[PDB]
Amino acid sequence: PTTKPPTARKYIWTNHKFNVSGTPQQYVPYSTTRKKIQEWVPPSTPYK
Amino acid sequence: DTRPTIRPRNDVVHKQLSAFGQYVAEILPKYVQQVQVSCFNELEIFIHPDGVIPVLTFLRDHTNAQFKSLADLTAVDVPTRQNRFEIVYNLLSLRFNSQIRVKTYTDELTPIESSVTVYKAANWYEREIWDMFGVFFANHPDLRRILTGYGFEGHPFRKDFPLSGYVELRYDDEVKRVVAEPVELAQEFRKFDLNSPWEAFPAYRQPPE
Amino acid sequence: KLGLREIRIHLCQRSPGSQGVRDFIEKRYVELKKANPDLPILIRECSDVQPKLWARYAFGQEKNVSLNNFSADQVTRTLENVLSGKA
Amino acid sequence: GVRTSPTGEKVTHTGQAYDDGDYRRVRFSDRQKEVNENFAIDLIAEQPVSEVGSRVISCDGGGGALGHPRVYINLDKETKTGTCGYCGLQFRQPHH
Amino acid sequence: SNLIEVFVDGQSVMVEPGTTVLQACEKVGMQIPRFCYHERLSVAGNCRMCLVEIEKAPKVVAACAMPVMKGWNILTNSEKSKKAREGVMEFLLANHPLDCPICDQGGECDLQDQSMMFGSDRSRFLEGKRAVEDKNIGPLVKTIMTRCIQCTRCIRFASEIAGVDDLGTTGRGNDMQVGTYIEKMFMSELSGNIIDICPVGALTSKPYAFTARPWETRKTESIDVMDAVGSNIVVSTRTGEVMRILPRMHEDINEEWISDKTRFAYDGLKRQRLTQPMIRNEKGLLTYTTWEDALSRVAGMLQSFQGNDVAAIAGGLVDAEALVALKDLLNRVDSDSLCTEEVFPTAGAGTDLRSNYLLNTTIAGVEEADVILLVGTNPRFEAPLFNARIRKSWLHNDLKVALIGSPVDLTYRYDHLGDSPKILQDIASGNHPFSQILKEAKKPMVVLGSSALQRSDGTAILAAVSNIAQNIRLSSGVTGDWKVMNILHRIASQVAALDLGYKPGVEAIRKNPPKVLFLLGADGGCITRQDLPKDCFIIYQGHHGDVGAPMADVILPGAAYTEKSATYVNTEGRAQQTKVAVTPPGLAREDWKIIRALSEIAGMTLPYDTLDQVRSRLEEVSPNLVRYDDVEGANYFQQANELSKLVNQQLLADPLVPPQLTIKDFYMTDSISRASQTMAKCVKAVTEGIQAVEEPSIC
Amino acid sequence: SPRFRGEHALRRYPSGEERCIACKLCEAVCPAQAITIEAEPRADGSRRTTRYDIDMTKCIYCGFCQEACPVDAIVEGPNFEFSTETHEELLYNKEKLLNNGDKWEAEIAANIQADYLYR
Amino acid sequence: GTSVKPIFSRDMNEAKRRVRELYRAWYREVPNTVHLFQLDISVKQGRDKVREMFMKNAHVTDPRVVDLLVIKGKMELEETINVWKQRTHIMRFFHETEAPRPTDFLSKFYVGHDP
Amino acid sequence: TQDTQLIAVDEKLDITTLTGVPEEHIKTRKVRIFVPARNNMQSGVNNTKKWKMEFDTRERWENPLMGWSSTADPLSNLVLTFSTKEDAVAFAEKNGWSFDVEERKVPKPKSKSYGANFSWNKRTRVSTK
Ligand code: SF4
Ligand code: SF4
Ligand code: SF4
Ligand code: SF4
Ligand code: FES
Ligand SMILES: [K+]
Ligand SMILES: [Zn+2]
Repeated sequence: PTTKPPTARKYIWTNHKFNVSGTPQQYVPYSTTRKKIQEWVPPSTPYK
Repeated sequence: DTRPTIRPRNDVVHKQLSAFGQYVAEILPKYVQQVQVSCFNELEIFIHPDGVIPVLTFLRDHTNAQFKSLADLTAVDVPTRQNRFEIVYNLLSLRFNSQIRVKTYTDELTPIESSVTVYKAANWYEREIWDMFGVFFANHPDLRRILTGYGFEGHPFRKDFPLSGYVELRYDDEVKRVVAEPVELAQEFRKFDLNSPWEAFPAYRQPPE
Repeated sequence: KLGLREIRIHLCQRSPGSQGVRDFIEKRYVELKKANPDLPILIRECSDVQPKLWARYAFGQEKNVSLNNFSADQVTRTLENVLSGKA
Repeated sequence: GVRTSPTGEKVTHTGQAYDDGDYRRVRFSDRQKEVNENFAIDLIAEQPVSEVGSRVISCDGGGGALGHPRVYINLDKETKTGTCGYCGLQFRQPHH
Repeated sequence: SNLIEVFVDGQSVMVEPGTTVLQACEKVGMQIPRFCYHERLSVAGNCRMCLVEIEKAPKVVAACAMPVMKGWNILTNSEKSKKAREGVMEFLLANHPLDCPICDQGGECDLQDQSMMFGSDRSRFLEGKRAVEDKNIGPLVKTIMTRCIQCTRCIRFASEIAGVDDLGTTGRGNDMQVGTYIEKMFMSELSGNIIDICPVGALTSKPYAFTARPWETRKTESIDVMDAVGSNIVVSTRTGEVMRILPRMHEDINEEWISDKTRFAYDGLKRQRLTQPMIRNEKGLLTYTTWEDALSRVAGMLQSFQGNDVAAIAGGLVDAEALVALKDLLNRVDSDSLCTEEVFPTAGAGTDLRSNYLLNTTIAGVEEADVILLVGTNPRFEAPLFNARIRKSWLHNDLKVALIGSPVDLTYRYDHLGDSPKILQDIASGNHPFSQILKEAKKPMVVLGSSALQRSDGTAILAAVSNIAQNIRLSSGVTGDWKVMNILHRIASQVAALDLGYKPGVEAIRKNPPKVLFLLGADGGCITRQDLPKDCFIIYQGHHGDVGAPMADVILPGAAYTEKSATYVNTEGRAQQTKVAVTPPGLAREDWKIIRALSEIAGMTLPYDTLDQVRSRLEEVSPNLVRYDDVEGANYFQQANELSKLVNQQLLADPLVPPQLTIKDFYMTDSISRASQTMAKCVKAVTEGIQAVEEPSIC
Repeated sequence: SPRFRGEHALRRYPSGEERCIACKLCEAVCPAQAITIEAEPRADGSRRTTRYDIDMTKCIYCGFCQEACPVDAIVEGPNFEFSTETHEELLYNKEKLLNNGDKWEAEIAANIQADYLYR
Repeated sequence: GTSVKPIFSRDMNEAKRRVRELYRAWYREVPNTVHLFQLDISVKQGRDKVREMFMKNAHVTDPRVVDLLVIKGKMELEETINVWKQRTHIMRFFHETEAPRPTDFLSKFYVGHDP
Repeated sequence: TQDTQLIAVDEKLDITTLTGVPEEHIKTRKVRIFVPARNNMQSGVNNTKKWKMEFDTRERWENPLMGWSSTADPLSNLVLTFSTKEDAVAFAEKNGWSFDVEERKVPKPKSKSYGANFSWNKRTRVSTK
């Protein structure tokens, strides 16, 4: 890389991270999509 | 060459296979129902189930056939037919440098004379056919499950048997022993219907009913 | 309580077994309705069905008088028999 | 950029963020909720709108074979700009 | 005797004279590739892919338009035809945009598939492709006009099946573009169908735009319940979610089309849903609660209160299984006030004779009639598919329609006979000139909309039209099998509800105020808490909480029409069934199982316990509710007519005004439609101008 | 070798916007069905995935995804040392994969730069 | 059509005969099998489980079918005799780990949409 | 025409006890015999020529993890193809499955004439081409 450094772009990280498994920096899988069914909101009015 | 992509086709092999197909057909008209040579020079002999043993014996022992090696013995499950199972034999003749295909048919409840007598290689192939599909073979020495786990229910390769199966396995700590439970997939197998609604090959256009 | 709530007639459109009820309904049905306008006589017909009569009584009860091959006079005599009892 | 949720959790570019009453949050405790910071929705906006004196253009995302398939955008509606579907770069006819 | 004989690929085929080459090839089974030729629409010839070689003929003929004659050997797979197909497709793919990864038609694109089968494997077009500016035609139709191939299928559909002439082709040469010139939304009840006919991704659906791929969705057949036509649809579900409702083919009910309210309404099924039982707390606020507590509270009030103090206003979206389950439950409580929101005249025969409330002449029978008479209805919005059938019969058979309601746009051209109800009596007496027309017509047809019966004078109108049918029935100009009187319904659960024996209308509730009223899917708001006696127990069993939810105490989450295997009966009498596309959300259960479980808790356990059992019970109440896809023809019109002669109700001076006169109020009808988001954009679009509906729509 | 198949990553254009346009070719051709994709119209117009999950314990690392991709969005990076202590850490979603694209970009860019001519 | 060649048995009588000694061959070794495999369960619940498995297959009224289960049970006996099935395979017959699925309609309605 | 110790086996084929299917998936499942309709997006007909067998759908929830569409019904993706209704309806009860059958929908032949596009009298004359 000293002779030929790779092309530089904004999104490329500026600090490499080693295997973060085990340490409290792991990757926890989770849903990346929002909810699907919108529950009907009951009316707070005391009705009648 | 004018066909740099199309696979070349041999007619001499086609004629030799066709001539032998007529030869076997005349020799045993009692079982040979129909015979055909595929486009890529492969011969298929359609026998009646009772002719499983006599036809194989003739191909194994005749001086003009000498098919002395059972390459494999498998069946294709086609539910739309009355006899869904379709047992297929593949033999190779070392002396004459040719291969033959002998295929029968069988429903669920019908035993087939095991070819262990003619080809001792069939012995283990027979167990696979019974285990995967359920076709029972009479006179088989040690007919039992070969591939599926002990106490397995059903026959997997049957088209009506679900791919994921009915039962999964898990180590249950309460009994301190690996146990069986009904299947519960974390992600269901996303079936893909990817058959184009446009006709592919006009050559095999089945005539309308 | 078993007071008459509804009478259901199931008849086939063209079956000879249900021919008799057809003879009844073209003639006597109108007069029956004038007699009991409040009564919901149901004539939900069908094809290839055995001509039967359902009579729904109060508290959810149902009789299953079957007028198979009954003639028009027979069908009428079965009807007044069912509604003879007001309860 | 990244917007924090009222419950105190980073919201992904897809808009995903666990509700305050959502039980499926204990996973993130003593760990970190993986989220990217370079929100592609934002970064594409900073790209200048190219101006070319032609009714139609050809965009391939640059790099030839390394880009997206070549498409042709019709820069005829002077009301707004034409953006390539694959990459999002805009184009505009300068006063036609 | 007229059948001329042709040789499709040599094999002899018997063809009716005038048959096109394409249909003759289809007789053997070979399907000639085509783009412009759609079976329902006219034949154009712009496709040029239907080209085929006729034996001993030097010119390749267009199979989409050439009528065969004696002794023709249509060489479908001849070399000359194959060269022609490759050449035509090469021209099509010459200027097509490279949008396959971003085009919704990807995976089900005729251009894609026909390229795989009849087309080359590369391109020799080393030029610059063309690009065409997009057009906006509404918040429903994705328009990427650069992908269009100018097959003019959309133009033909708009001018034939829709009736509105706003889609056309402007300019000549390669620069020719299909659109609407001046910016204007292409809005009609059948607008969304242009998505289906378009063979490419030029016209696609905005609500579903690039949310799924055709090879990954599971297609489940079902029956639409938004309207009373009961159009057959194919609900596509992936990973337990509903993306598309595609039309099916029936050739009688919906042909190959569906209404927009049928198509773009799945979004309603994912918004404002009832998923858990609700019981009011000490402050009268409906809070989440278990099923057992909800069933216990309802059961206790049902056991203590009996007689006629228990009622049930069944909605318009319910199924036959739920209707009979509630009927059996309240019958065991002696309650006979099973009511429906729709008000059908009970005077006379009423629900007794099945012929009284039906489209006896069937939907397909419209294409056979010669004179129709619509009374106080707007079929363009009450039953869009029925209106399309009327137009289809209007176009070909030259059938003459006639309207007595308010003058509204019906795509085709009618002859208004005035909107006064008294016109009906004039036709009965023969004073009106149209009465003579009905005598000469060989197959007259009279259609009375169910919306007209909603008026206070519904009985009088029904008696009037029945007299119209009687007057022309006495004249021998009508055949014996021809059923003249026809009633067109609007809500789905009306023929089934009236077939079961439910009292049409809601008058019994107000005339005998109950206190355990059962709101089964009721959302028309016909009954409020005021008309009910004080301290009324209201049980709502709907799926969307819109109107019937707030005015209740024991909300019971139900199953939507895509979440149950129901039995819906269309306005023509056909009793079709739906299939479970996806299970109900949350804790919501099937409607009939809810009532059966409720009866078990209350003590009066119902006999049936499975779907087959309740369907068998449905057969006992009405045998025609099991004969699926079979129109059980009714009869005894004279007996119904004689009963209507009894009693006397007089007409009124209020003109017959349909509830829906224009497009804007066609959209917002039912609970699912009301809760829909994509439908709100439509009503927003038609109300104001085009400027209020547009998005950066690219993929 | 530059053709080495390892940990997956989604790359982005030099502008910054992602390359994936959610054509689902990678999901359709995945032999083990390890790819799950959910798409939705983005706020700005041109729309990308809202869920792009790769099951790295179900992946066979065949590389069919990077061939099918018409925009070179999903690639198999040079890393092969992403072993983890827990099974859940393997089940990558869009965020982790996008992070990989922003981490191994300096290496993946050169690899395809040396191998694109062969393909 | 109504006639097809049989497996082993020509009618129900000999088919039932082949069931009886199969049950005999299953009764005798159950205490031996329990001893062999260190079964937690006692002998008694072993014997009726053989009885119950034989009992559930009672509606069969076809000689060819009964032969198939008869030969299939023979392999199951063979697998058990020569220690081919371990404790887990034997305990598979006793469905222990899974909770009892209730049979009343009310409970099914409470738990899910299962018909 | 086969003397192989032939006996009278009139009773219907009941192979259900051999296929290994658990008791639950053998009664409470209602299979459907139908000819699939053409994908309305397309116009080809090569997918509406074989009878299909499918099982009614069941619960499909979402995982507590990233949230795929989980399931617990093995007979969810099983789709079988039959060349004739009689073969299809025979495979159902032979395997012991309650079935409902929908008859094949054949697109009725429609007479189409190009000359009608330009008609002297009839309203079928088009206004554009
Ligand atoms: S319409 Fe879509 S799928 Fe068809 S060729 Fe054009 S871009 Fe490809
Ligand atoms: S928009 Fe579609 S239907 Fe209309 S002409 Fe173009 S390709 Fe044909
Ligand atoms: S490399 Fe892995 S993710 Fe890519 S297609 Fe193959 S199995 Fe699927
Ligand atoms: S193949 Fe590439 S562009 Fe297509 S969905 Fe997969 S990652 Fe996105
Ligand atoms: S099909 Fe005849 S030209 Fe398109
Ligand atoms: K389309
Ligand atoms: Zn671009």
